[PDB]
Amino acid sequence: GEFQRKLYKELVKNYNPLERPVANDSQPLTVYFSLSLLQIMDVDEKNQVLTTNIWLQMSWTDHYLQWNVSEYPGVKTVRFPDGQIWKPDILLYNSADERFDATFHTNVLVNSSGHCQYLPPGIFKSSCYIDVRWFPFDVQHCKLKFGSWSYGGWSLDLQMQEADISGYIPNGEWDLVGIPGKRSERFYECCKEPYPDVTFTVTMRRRTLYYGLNLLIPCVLISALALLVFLLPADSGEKISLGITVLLSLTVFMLLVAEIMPATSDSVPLIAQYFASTMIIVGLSVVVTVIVLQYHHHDPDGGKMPKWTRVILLNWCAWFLRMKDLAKILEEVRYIANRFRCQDESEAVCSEWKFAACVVDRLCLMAFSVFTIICTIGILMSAPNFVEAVSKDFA
Amino acid sequence: GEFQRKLYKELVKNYNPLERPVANDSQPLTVYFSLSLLQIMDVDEKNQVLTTNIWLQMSWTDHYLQWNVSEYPGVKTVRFPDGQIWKPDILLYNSADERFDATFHTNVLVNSSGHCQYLPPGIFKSSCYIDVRWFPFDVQHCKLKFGSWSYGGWSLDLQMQEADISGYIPNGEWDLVGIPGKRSERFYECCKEPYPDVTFTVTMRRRTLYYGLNLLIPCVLISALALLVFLLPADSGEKISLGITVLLSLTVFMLLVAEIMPATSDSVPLIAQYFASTMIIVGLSVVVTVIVLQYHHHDPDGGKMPKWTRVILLNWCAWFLRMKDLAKILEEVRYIANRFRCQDESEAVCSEWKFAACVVDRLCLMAFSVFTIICTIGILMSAPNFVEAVSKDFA
Amino acid sequence: GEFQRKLYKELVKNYNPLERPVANDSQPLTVYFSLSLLQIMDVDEKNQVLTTNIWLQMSWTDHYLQWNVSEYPGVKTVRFPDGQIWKPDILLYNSADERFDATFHTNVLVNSSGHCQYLPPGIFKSSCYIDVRWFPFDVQHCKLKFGSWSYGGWSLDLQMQEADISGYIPNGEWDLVGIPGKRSERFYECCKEPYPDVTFTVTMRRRTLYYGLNLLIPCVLISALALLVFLLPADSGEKISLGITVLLSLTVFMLLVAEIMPATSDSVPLIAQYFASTMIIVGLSVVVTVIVLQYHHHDPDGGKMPKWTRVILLNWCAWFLRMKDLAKILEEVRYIANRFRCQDESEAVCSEWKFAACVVDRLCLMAFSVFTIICTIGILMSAPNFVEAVSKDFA
Amino acid sequence: GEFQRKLYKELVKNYNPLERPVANDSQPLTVYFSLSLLQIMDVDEKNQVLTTNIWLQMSWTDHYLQWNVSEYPGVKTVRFPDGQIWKPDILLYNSADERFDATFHTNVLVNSSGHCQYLPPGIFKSSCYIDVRWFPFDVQHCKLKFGSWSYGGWSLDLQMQEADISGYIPNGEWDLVGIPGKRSERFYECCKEPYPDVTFTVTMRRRTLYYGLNLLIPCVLISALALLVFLLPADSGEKISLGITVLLSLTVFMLLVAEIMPATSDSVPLIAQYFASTMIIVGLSVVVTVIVLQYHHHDPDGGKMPKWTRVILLNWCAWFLRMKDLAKILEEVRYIANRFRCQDESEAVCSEWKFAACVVDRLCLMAFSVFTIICTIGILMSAPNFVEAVSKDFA
Amino acid sequence: GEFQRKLYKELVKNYNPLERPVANDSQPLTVYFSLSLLQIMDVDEKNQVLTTNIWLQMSWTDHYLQWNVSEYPGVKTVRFPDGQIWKPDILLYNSADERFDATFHTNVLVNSSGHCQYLPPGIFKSSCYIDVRWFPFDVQHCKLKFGSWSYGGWSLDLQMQEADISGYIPNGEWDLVGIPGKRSERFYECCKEPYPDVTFTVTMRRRTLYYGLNLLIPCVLISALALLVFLLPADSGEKISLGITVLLSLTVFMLLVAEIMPATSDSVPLIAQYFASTMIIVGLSVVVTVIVLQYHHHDPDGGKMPKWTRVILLNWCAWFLRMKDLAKILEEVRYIANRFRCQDESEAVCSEWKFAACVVDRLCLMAFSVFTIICTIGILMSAPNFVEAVSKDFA
Ligand SMILES: *[C@@H]1O[C@H](CO)[C@@H](O[C@@H]2O[C@H](CO)[C@@H](O)[C@H](O)[C@H]2NC(C)=O)[C@H](O)[C@H]1NC(C)=O
Ligand SMILES: *[C@@H]1O[C@H](CO)[C@@H](O[C@@H]2O[C@H](CO)[C@@H](O)[C@H](O)[C@H]2NC(C)=O)[C@H](O)[C@H]1NC(C)=O
Ligand SMILES: *[C@@H]1O[C@H](CO)[C@@H](O)[C@H](O)[C@H]1NC(C)=O
Repeated sequence: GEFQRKLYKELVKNYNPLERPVANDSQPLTVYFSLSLLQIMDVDEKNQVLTTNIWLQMSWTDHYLQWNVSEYPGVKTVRFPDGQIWKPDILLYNSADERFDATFHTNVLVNSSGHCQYLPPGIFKSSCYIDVRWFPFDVQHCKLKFGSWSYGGWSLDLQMQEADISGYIPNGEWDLVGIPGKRSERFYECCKEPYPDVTFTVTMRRRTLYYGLNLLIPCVLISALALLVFLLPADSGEKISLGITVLLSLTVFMLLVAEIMPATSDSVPLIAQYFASTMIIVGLSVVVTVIVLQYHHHDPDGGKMPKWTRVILLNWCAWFLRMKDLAKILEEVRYIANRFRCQDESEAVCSEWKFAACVVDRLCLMAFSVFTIICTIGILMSAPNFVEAVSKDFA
Repeated sequence: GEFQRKLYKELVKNYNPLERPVANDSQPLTVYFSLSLLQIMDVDEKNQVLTTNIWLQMSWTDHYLQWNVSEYPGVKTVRFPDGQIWKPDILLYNSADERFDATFHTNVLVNSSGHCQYLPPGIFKSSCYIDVRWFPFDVQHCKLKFGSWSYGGWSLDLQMQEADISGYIPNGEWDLVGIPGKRSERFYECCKEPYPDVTFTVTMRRRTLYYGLNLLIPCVLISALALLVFLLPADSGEKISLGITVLLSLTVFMLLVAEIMPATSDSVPLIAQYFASTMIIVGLSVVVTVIVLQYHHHDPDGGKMPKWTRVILLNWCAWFLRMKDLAKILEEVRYIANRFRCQDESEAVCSEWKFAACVVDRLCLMAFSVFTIICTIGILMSAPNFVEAVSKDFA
Repeated sequence: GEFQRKLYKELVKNYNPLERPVANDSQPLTVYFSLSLLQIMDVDEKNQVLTTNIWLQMSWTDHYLQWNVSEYPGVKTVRFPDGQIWKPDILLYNSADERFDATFHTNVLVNSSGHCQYLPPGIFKSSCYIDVRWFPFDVQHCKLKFGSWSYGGWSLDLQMQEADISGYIPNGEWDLVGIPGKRSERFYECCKEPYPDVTFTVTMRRRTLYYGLNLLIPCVLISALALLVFLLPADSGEKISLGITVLLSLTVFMLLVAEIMPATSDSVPLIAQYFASTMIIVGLSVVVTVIVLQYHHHDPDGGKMPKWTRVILLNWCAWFLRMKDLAKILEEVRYIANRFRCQDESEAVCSEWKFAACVVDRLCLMAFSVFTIICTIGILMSAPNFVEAVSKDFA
Repeated sequence: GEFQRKLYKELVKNYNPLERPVANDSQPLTVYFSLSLLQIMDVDEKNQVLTTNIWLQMSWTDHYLQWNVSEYPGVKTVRFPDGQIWKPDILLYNSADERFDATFHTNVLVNSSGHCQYLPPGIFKSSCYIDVRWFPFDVQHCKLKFGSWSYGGWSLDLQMQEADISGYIPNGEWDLVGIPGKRSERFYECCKEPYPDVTFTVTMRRRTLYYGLNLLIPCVLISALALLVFLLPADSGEKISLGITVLLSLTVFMLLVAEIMPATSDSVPLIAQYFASTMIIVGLSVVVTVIVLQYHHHDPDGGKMPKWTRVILLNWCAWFLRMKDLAKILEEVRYIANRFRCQDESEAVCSEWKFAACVVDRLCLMAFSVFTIICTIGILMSAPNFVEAVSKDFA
Repeated sequence: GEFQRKLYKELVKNYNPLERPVANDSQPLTVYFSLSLLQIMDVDEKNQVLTTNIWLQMSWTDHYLQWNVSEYPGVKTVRFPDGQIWKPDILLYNSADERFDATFHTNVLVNSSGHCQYLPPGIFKSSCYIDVRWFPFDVQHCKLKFGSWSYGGWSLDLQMQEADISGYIPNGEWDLVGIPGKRSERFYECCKEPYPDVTFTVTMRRRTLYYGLNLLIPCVLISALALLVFLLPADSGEKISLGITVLLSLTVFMLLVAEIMPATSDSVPLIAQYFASTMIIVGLSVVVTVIVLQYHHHDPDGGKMPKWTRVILLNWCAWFLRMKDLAKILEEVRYIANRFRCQDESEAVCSEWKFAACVVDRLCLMAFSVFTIICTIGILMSAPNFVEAVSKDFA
């Protein structure tokens, strides 16, 4: 138009984009700063970073960009691109990014009274420490610290406004708890002036539905599958063909677990020690079934059945469980009969040994069950906010 | 040439690329906006993004770029690069991109009446929520929301035109259903002026041919392979050498399944619960086998054959199935005969127990089949648009 | 030098890099366009793109860049950087690239008569549809479509020249067949002027040596390894310990196959159905060997040997195969003799059943071999250009 | 303001950003250089690089940027962007980076006396040699070498200041030991002037908690699980059903080990030879078992029991271990008796052979245990700072 | 300073950065070119590229940048940034890079006589053909071809200088052999003037320590572990439980081999055919075992022991190996005796068949050993520079 052309020609005359737009040079310039969170992109525990989508919001006042609306009855606001007017240098301090800015400087909008507003959108990669002591049941607090790079507290004083969580697009893996802000001042013992900054604390909680279905339940159908070796009669020629195949079927289960657990060496995750306990129990279940077949396959005429074995394994532990010419012909037939009687005696001795083996089997069955139940309950229930997680997530 | 040189010199004289090219400054500038979809590149459920190839199209009118064709009889159109003439600032709102623009501003073509046309091509990464409750049979709706960053409804009013699906280059994994557009206005209670925007809704459907061939059929040849353990006589020493090898051969099958299923914890996918049901059925098929070999390997002189076991397992359930000197020599020979008779009696008792075991085997065979059939049919048929998917994809 | 300094000062005087360098403004400017292919980098079937290394070549004539060599006896050619003289705006149309250009604008060389030559090198990512119906034996045709963005046919008319395949650096995975070009004109019913474009069609063929050695022969040593279960006597207690281990040894073979096959759901690849046939045959080989051990382990006094079973399995199918006081002592000894005779009769019945089982085993052996041979030959030989591929690749 | 506007207009008048801001051109310009480490991002042994987060700090003095505060009572400091004033050209020498700079040049702050301070933040990818001879127990020293690209020692002399490790954000995988600095001068035999440079040496130590729990303990529960094959009686038909399944269950354990061990061919890592020893011991445990069942399954009438075998295996090694008409009837019965006696003699011979086999089994059991214990202790304890690592990490 | 300010103001007066800085325009400008290799980053055989770290070095003379040191007694050298003075346009020809330059143009240093030096550092991605016929024992020659883009031999003649291998930082995977250079001229039949270029040939050798320890030895302990099946008596019910588990334990070994071997289809690597031979031998070892148990489990009264089988398998091949009223009572007892004699005859026939089986077992054992030894030695020793590789690498 005819009027905005001359307005734009007049506004930028004798304008310096390097000076602070204040009328006295001794008074601070109040800048209002706010943030808007759009979505949480990633939380990386390897490099300890947090990738989020954020729109900043900055507002201030300019003194050399004022005009009278009556003289220009067609224009009420103007817009200036990057590098033509003064803008605050507020930027993220952590900024664990390659280019360190990720801001995409957009246009700046100015009213007829000089009130300037500037909001750039971006994807921010902050650096926060991640604690993974309780890997599945985890709650994290990360920080975003904003401030001016080269302005003091008597030139550019930051002010804080509440964030905006409208339109959050929930992640589906991390449950956002909150994001409060706080403004702080840091004095230095050379200047006696403040250096304000504004920090926002994102607090979030991990969802434990995928891990409780794809990791836990699979490994409780295998830990309890080993115990069947204590209910299988030893007469069948397959007692380690089942005991050693459950261990191999679970060793291949750790190939899809190692792609989930973290690689940090600071602490031992809860799921790691749970899986270690399952490993140890399944491995130790195979040791016992070798001390049972030694009892079952004992030589009839190569042992003595020690008295202690007969008392412990047949009287005490078996009552708790509630188990319970003519002369030559005569000589030849007598020989055959004696042979048969000797075989019968050997069979009786073998039967005693087999009963001892069965008693051992039931004794070993009765204890591994309580062991695995106690371990499974205690390891999982030791973590805090476990009841909170199972109430919010499953139910 | 001689004429276009002076035309280009004259057009850019006293021209400001910051002002809106209108003749009154109080009338809106109508801008026509349209879109062209070239292909769908990716749909990422981890970060919940959608990558597509799109050519935007913008058209408007300029007032300071008008000339008379009679005075310049050689030129009818002109072209201006980026940064030399005014262009609308319409841009995507979601834009879950690092650089946030992905536009590649090309040249602007101007006719002899000022009608300007500008179409930049690009690859756009929008952010839309993805629901994966029914993972294989899935239908998704995503949105692309375009508007002006810093212009109101009384300065730059958007207008909508239909999209263009010519030359779509079908993806081969997602079946496009449609892409309709809609224009909306959003009033604010400080200005009483509209802020129009234009949104296009891409609706697409997932193709279920790869999943039905590479995932389902493999796991129906293994779920039905376990049932053979109920048709194998127990005399052979292989009843757990087959029962436990099918479970291990399916545990290694979940290594190529975990690379397909999503990792979202918001809901339980249909394929996940189907695979869990298969897991549970195959695991429980091994528990029953141990309770069959206990019947087969029973001690002849260590039990009593309870009456209930004899009635249920041999009378009722067995009829539904339609199973059905001289003195010493004499004494020695009599001893041998009595021994043989005792062995015969023991063999008869063992035979009764083996028949009971066979009856149990057939009873257990008759039920697991209906269990697996019911589960397989019901889980898959519960999803909506299942008939539509199988009609469009397979047939 | 003294002369080229004044030449450069004189050439760029009153020069506009925005106008078309023609002497009448009504005559077209002929631009000669050609291409040079350096190597094929990648062919991605997921996003359906083709990445290649290409040097374009453009030539035209300029009217304002002419000088007399006699006046400047030291200079014959000049060079201008990007942004100082007019260049054609020919670019790839498909250009499924993030930055959409990938051109690296180099210097422009000008002779003493204005003849300008300009060749930029780059890596181009085109978008072409990939058909994978016959995955190993595959032939692909992709297109590269070049043209001017904003110039008609009466201002900048494209001309075509043959490509240059010298220095091709063969890929080692794709065998290049050819690359012919074609020029086309597209009229529009608003202007009645042509809009020429130039398209080059790269035709290539896949090499099938890696797949035929690392995927096929592996799975013919396992498909034929299962059949040995039909040559193993049933007396040994290992018949399912071999049948079920070949299936598990091939289920783990699909872990290194799933990383090669494509994920497209448009059609079923040939190798996919070949592997499915191998899976089905190996799985069905285990069903039969359970109906053989049922015949071998039959109870002597629990069946009747149906007449049909005796005729089919022992007369017809067995001839095709070419298989083929004193009283008490007397009473006791007579009892023992009768016992022995009964045992002999039972053994004879068992022997008959075992012979029936062996006949079944040979009958089942004779058919699976022809099944697998027919499937293996027919599935592979059904693809076209199979003889061409095996002649060019292996021999 | 009114005053800083004229100050900025006056400072940049007749200013050249190419000249060194010194007052005599023959005196050196002292530049103070310091570094601040924020966190360690990665240590890559494949390409031998180290990625860290670092803020440099540079300070110097300018002569043309001095003003009087009394004349401008409102301003005390000024700020200049990149490309408007002179800055030192100190950069990292190693800089194994694509863009080689990674600096993000920020603003430069100037006091009222010309003292300039400039600190750019960035992510630096240095190139240092990594020694992995002792892979788990590893200590690394990497270098960062800074200096001026094109300034001598008589123009820009570097000065060193101590680093700053405040706010380190510990990595959780590498334990930082220290980072001392050193300044050096390098004369050349053409100029006789120094060329100073400043080098910082980051010394760090690897944490060995993850490797000692997820790699070692798993493989000590499998190496010791094979030895059970020497405590399992040979009467049960499972002795290579356990010996060969432990080897297969640990062959699948090397799939999750190969993703951790380095691929360098310069030296043999300690964990590699430890795993090789476990491979060899477990594989050799199966060879012995075959030489035990040959003794157990010896033919009664097909051998002689050599004298050496009887002395070594039954006298010496068995005492260390502390093992320990009427005529025809008469003829027929005598025949039966003789048959029985022959069978008894054969059984006695078989019993002798089985005892020899058991002695061999115990002899082989007693040695593999000490072998594996010695190997496990010696291989791990040979590395230096092993006690230091286990004291700092585990306890 | 006062003097360098006026020197900088005077040098750039009337200076054109587009002209060649020569004093006659008819004489060539000699440019000295050299290279410095810092480290080898990668050698990729998929896309056939080579990534290295290189500092170029260029030197020439300028005519308009000369001054008298007496008039400016404080300055001896000057520095100019990119884009202010003339620089040669030498660049890499292959340059299989996205941006095609990777140069990072630094400052240019000029002495008081005009002698200019310019050395940019960078990471270069060249394109060279990689031959992988002998994958472990491999020697590669790649080329780097430098030259001027648009200057002839009568304007800018290249000169060559030796490279600099000081500070090489050895890779640890590729052993550098050398890097010699060569300068060449290429005439064209339109101009009759040379077009010189400079090429450096990097020759390197692969280190074979990782492959010889992590791939070969693992697959030698498994190839020789199968042969134990020929030393295991058939009485034990484990002869296929060991033969088929070694094949499955080696099928899972190809999962960590497929991540190492190349995917090129141009030629078959040596390691590929070695692994194929191991596969074939291990698979064929199981076929023979089935033909041994057919001999051992032969029916006593279902065969005839063909004469050829008795001569070959028991006379010739067994000598090479050095194997070696009263009437009824009488009738009943006679019946029992006859039964016993028949059983004895059947047992004798079975014993003959078992001896034949043992002879077959030893005959098969004696040949597979020489087969595997010959294959293993011949395949590895066929490659050239094998002795050189094992001498430099292992010893
Ligand atoms: C401008 O700021 C600089 C900051 O370095 C001041 O230099 C330091 O000033 C303090 C104050 O006395 C001294 O203790 C230090 O020794 C100074 N540093 C050096 C390297 O000398 C400088 O004095 C300030 N100038 C004015 C006029 O305030
Ligand atoms: C400016 O520096 C250049 C650096 O190359 C000097 O050129 C070399 O000078 C040495 C000193 O005598 C000679 O030995 C070399 O032969 C020169 N190089 C060449 C390629 O000729 C140059 O002399 C210096 N000029 C002044 C005035 O000091
Ligand atoms: C600027 O502020 C100071 C106090 O902060 C005041 O003394 C001075 O008068 C102000 N400037 C003007 C021009 O009034």
